[PDB]
Amino acid sequence: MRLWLIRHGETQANVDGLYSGHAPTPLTARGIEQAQNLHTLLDDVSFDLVLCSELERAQHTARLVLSDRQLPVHIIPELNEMFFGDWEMRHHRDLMQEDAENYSAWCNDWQHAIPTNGEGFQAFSQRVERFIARLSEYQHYQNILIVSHQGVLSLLIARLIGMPAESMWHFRVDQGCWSAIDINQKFATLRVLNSRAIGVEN
Repeated sequence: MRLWLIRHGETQANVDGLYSGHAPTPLTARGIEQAQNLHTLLDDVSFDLVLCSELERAQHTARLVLSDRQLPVHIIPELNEMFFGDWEMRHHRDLMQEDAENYSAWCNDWQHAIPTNGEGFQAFSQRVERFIARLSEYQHYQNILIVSHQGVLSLLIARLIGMPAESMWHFRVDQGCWSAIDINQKFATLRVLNSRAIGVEN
């Protein structure tokens, strides 16, 4: 099978440098342009399954990429952005002053520190691990499109090719781009990362 990875387009929180999390921040006109361009970039890619995160910025993207195509869309909560709790829709500068200790512990130990009343990277990375273990349930599909977020998709790449969760940061997943990873007998091959070219089915 091949997973076509798409991160949602630009959002207002991105423009304002804010932590996004589960908060419903809207797509910016640039993010609509990014998704609309992606629709034509992968128009001739014959998908048979779409898996999308619950957050509407991802579903808004999946609508624009899909357009009139009418493909089945599964809403997978495992594909959701990390839940930052009290820190959502707030900026890094303000957090170091309003919540100094809990936020410093996160900046100095992002892998184990829990965002204030949110979910830590351990629970987040276990969610993605469960999604990976669920891929056998889609074994009858050939071209699955995944619409998700930067942290989910980057960690998905890292875990699929057999690396620890920490090395997710070697694969930044960009907006307005698409990536693809092939899996055969649970051996993952990263084939395309952050392309803006017309897709070609493999």
